[PDB]
Formats: sequence, C-alpha cells, structure tokens
Amino acid sequence: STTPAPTTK
Amino acid sequence: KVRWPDFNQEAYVGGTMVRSGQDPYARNKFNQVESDKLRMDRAIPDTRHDQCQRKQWRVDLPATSVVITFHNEARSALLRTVVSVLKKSPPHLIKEIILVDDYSNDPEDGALLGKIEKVRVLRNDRREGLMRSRVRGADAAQAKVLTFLDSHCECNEHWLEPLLERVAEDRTRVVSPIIDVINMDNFQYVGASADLKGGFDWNLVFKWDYMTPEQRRSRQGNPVAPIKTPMIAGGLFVMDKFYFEELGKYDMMMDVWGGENLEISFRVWQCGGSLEIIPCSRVGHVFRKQHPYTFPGGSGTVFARNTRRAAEVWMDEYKNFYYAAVPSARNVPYGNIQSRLELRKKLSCKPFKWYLENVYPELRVPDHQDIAFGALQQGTNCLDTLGHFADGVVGVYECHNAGGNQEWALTKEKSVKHMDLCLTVVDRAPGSLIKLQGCRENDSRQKWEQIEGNSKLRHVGSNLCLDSRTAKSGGLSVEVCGPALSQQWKFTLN
Ligand SMILES: O=c1ccn([C@@H]2O[C@H](COP(=O)(O)OP(=O)(O)O)[C@@H](O)[C@H]2O)c(=O)[nH]1
Ligand SMILES: [Mn+2]
Repeated sequence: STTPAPTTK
Repeated sequence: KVRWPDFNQEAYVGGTMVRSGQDPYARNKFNQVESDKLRMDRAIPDTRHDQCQRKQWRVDLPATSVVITFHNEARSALLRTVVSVLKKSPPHLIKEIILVDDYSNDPEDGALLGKIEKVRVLRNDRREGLMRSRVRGADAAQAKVLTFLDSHCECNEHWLEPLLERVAEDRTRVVSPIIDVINMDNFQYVGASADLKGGFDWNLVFKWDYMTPEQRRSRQGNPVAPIKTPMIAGGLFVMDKFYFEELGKYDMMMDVWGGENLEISFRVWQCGGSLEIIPCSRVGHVFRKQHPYTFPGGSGTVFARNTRRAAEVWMDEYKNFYYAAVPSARNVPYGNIQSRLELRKKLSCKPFKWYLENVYPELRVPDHQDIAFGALQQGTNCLDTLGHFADGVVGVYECHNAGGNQEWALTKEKSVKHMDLCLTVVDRAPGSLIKLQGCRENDSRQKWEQIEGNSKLRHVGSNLCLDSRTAKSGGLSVEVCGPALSQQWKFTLN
C-alpha cells in the first residue's frame, strides 16, 4: 500500500 | 529571515505534540512521539561506502531547487527534512527549498517554516495530490536542476554533489540516492543495502530487487559506480529541469499517490533517458506500512486508476499481464489519456518490449491463462482413477504429486475430467457409486461445481456431494451434502 523499506546493510 | 540554527523548533513542534494517553501512530502512521524527541539537526551515521570519500565531482555544479510537497506531515519530521537539506548541502548549490503545502489541515505547519532562510512556501488552495503538487513546485523552480524529496527524509554527508555530477554530465540522466531507513517506531537511521535495484511484479507495485550474482560480481571493480535501475522508488530524485518539462513533467490526471513513479520510470527509459541509483548519495526516509491521509474513493481505486493510466499509455500488449494479476483493475475508469499517448508519439519512444529486453530483463512474462490441471486432495489423499477406464469406479490414494491417475481438470463445461473420461453420476440415489465414462458436453450426469470456498464438489442440480466414505466399499459415491470430512476436496494446481 506504500513504498516498501529496502533490506538494510 | 532566520538562519536555521536559530529557528525555534521547540515552539514550532510543541504546538502539535501527542497528548498523554493518545495513540502516537494515529496521525502519521509512524511514531510522532519519537519523531518529536529528535533535534532538527540530529546527527546520523555516515552510511556511505568507504570509497565515496575519495570520489570526486566537478566544481562548477549547477544549483538546484529542492521541491518538497507535504500533506499533514508531522512538524518535527518536516522541519528535520528541511534542516537536513540546509545543513548537509553546500549553500551555493541550494538555490531554494520550495515547500508545497498540499492543503494541509493547519496552514501554520508550512507558513511558520517560511521564515527560514531559503524556504518558500506554496499552499494549494485545494487538495491536489503529490503529482500535481510536485509539478507546481517544479514550475515555480528557478534553478536549472530539480530535486524532489518526501517530507520525512534526512540527507546524509555529501548527498547532493554525487547526484548533481551525474546530471551535469548528461542531462538525460534521472538519478536517485540509495534510500536509507528511518525506523517508523523509534526513528533510528540505518543504512540500506547497496545491492538493490528498483523493480516490480506484474501487479505493478514498486519493490526492491536484489542484484543477481553476475550483477554484483561486475561491480567489484567499482562498488560505488552508478546503478542503472528499471524503476526509481519515486519520492527522492534529481532531474534536469528543462528535461523534466520537455519529457512531460507528470501525468496531471494522476491523483493523490501511486503510479507516478512507474509512469516516469517507463517514460524516461522508453523515451531516451536513463534512471540511476547513486551509491555515494544517501538520504534516509521514514518508510511506513499505511498512508495516514485520505484518498477520495479509496486508496485501492485511486492506485488502480493512476496505474491504469500508466499501463494503458506505456506497456502496450504487456498491460494485459497487469489486468491478469489484478482483476479488480479492469473495472476502474481512468479517463482520457490522449495527451499522454500523443506525448509518447512526439518523443518517438521505444516499445515496452524494448524496455523489458534492455532495461528489465529479469522480469519474467507469465504464461497465458487457460484451464489448469491438478489434483483433487482430501487430507493426504488424492482423487485417483485407480487405473480404471470407462464404466470403472474411482477412489482415493496417497498423493504422489506425479500426475498420472491423480491428474484432473475442472472444465468450463463443469466436468471433472481425466484425459477423455469424466466423473459420471450414473445413479442419483444417495450412496450410489459414481463411474468414469467418456466426457460428453450434454451429459447432465457429468456436471459438478465447487462450493463452500472451493472445498467440496457438488453434482449440479442436486444436493449430492462427492463422498469418499464408500471408498473401501466399492469406490467414491454421491451422498447428501453434509459436514463430513469425506466430502472435502481441494483442487491444487500442478
Ligand atoms: O495527497 C497527497 C499525498 C502525499 N503527499 C506527499 O508526497 C510524499 C510521498 O507520500 P508518502 O510519503 O505518503 O508515500 P510513501 O513514501 O509511503 O510511498 C509525502 O511527502 C506526502 O506527504 C502530498 O503532498 N499530497
Ligand atoms: Mn514517504
């Protein structure tokens, strides 16, 4: 429903 | 005007803090209590690769107009975004910061920030959505390069120069920073993985794609080289102003949120430019799971409408895969798209097939939809022909998932078919064994329908259900439909 957060380092 | 270090953040943020006992997520869908605890210039970790501190850019970089639209943003987050731009960017490169107040509930959220050095506030007289709001900001921009940022971001060390360098070298490059994560619960700033690209499945929802083994291997020579991306996240990017304009700005008929990132991504690639993610440019963003604001007609409808406008203009025949993946989208009016279709023609853009082959070869095209074959399962058992043919009974046996005597199809003529044989109700008397017989379109005895969440098989025109309670006494039978486990059948595609 929104822009998803990217996998972190 | 006041220099940002002298802005009274306490007075500004204090007028909208969460009251004790009140939900800290209600207004923004992120923790406002935690956002409000942070100073406007709070320090954040340098998430850049070590090689970034050695990479150079030209001295004569073009200044940029930073456009930030916002609708009912948390004051602390909005202020912090503005301050991060001012503190982390070379002053000579920030021509101005244009805040487009998209009809926020309280006009003071934006107006009060207008006293800060370089900040210009433009309040929409009515709700316009992010697409029309960004265009208003872009149209008012005085610099030669545009920078768009969401109203809840935090720029990192030397975030701007690497982006400007790309555009200064080639005006057709639309670039974005690696977008770091600002936790929505406790606002900690964490670095995003650098092995990502922007992408999407056929439902046309933006997602992050992990680089293939070969793509990662090829970047070992220079881990901070630009990353060509099929799609940009959408809210954080830099673009030559004249290029933004001549390429078609944004589709002005798109509303609120959604689909514009897909549209500009397809348009830029298909029409001659390129999209890049620049590793040495880092900007944090508060990712959320739900939008806190209203969508006239609902977010589902609005997203579908905007997406249809993008798909109908840019995807050619491939748009059909979107409708196949999202059935509900076919029944959503999307308005006139002639100006956009004409734009595509004028720009002499390439077909979507070209885009898939040259820009997003990783996206696999789905097979065509047709009748599927599979197994009809009950527990760990599967409907089995028992190796029988015409006039023979059927039963159940442990599923082997190897097809054969356990492969069936639920046809459009409503038959339960195995090759050219169909389940036949030779006798409707409850308890009667069913039999296999050649499939005939006009044999009412071979008609079945799935019921109760596709968990049972009922003989059409009767209250008889396929039942395995007689499996040990001759084979499957028809029995009055009831709560029995022996009447449960699930069709599993395979
Ligand atoms: O009607 C609207 C909807 C969104 N926005 C602004 O557009 C940005 C991106 O929206 P949002 O952050 O909700 O999207 P997300 O990042 O979760 O995908 C934000 O700065 C919003 O506050 C706006 O100005 N008007
Ligand atoms: Mn956002």
